[PDB]
Amino acid sequence: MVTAFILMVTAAGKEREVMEKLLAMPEVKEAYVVYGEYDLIVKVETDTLKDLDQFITEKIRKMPEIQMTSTMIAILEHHHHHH
Amino acid sequence: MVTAFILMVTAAGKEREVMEKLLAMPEVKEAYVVYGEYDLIVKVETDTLKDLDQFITEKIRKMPEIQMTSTMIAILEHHHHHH
Ligand SMILES: [K+]
Ligand SMILES: [K+]
Repeated sequence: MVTAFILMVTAAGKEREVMEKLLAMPEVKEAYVVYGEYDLIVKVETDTLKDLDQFITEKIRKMPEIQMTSTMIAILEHHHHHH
Repeated sequence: MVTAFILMVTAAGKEREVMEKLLAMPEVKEAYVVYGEYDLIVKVETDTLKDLDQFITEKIRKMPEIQMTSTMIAILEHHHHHH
């Protein structure tokens, strides 16, 4: 599984809008509007790296309200070499 | 209760050592080794902001392996209207 924590800057006044639009997506497990250097921190989980890159490409990158991002990934695979 | 995510830059090779020392702390609820702008992400809950401030500037300094932190205070999250 791949977990991504994405820090985001949004357009002014669109923080909650972005938070809820993201939470309506199945891949988004948690989301927080925050006070700090960024406006939100969002937790995403996908089965594969391919799934995460597709999620970012079709969802995140096509939401004009999201203006800046910083992505962090944790890959948790207990059998990465089991093929 | 205050909820926050502390993003950390750590010296290389000390992530898990620090992660385990962090997870053992009562304030620390979740910790993840990650790849990206930061090396470690930790979710903390404290009674007050003053407590969070002391954790960030005093407790974290007990681990010099942690070189930089940026903290995001949650002001809205996924339990809004959903609790
Ligand atoms: K969701
Ligand atoms: K703990």
